[PDB]
Amino acid sequence: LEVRLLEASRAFEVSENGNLVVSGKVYQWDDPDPRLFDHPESPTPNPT
Amino acid sequence: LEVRLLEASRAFEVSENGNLVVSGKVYQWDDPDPRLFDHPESPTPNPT
Repeated sequence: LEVRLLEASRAFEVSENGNLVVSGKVYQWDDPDPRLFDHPESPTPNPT
Repeated sequence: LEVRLLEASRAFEVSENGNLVVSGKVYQWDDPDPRLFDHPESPTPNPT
């Protein structure tokens, strides 16, 4: 599996045998926010 | 100028000191046909 990164555009591409398999965008997280990982409000407040 | 290619995605970029400059898609023309380059009929005759 071959991985190529385009630093300028923050894009990546995984390829096998010259065939595209995965694509998207990846970049370093500049300022992590612990608030992000706080557990969200439960859809059902009280399963009980 | 630095140019990187992703044959799998047929995408390219041109970066300048780590700054994106140009982007898009480029690939070899599989089946050229001269009929594409025939001059389209002019909307205005312009006879004079």
